[PDB]
Amino acid sequence: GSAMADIGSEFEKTPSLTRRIDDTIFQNPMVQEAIRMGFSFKDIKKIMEEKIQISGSNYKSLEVLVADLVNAQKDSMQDESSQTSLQKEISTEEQLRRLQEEKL
Repeated sequence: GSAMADIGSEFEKTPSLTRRIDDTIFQNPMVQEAIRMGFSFKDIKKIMEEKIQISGSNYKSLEVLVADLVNAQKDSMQDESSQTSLQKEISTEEQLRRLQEEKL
């Protein structure tokens, strides 16, 4: 029995962060309504891709979606040891170095 909320106090940092969006955001408009209530984009794409992968299809209604969201972020477990840190996007942020005249 704990006395203080050690499982989540600020929730500022995340278990993953990637520069690519998910194609499930565009195909299923219930996603944008979930973020509009105050949820994170990463959480909605994650619960969608996992639900479709395991069950075979998207959520029925926002009622089921938001219930499973609060449940998953409160109390869930996952295993992501062997992750592929790879992408097809260009590093256009590196190209700004051509403008910076002040460099060693």
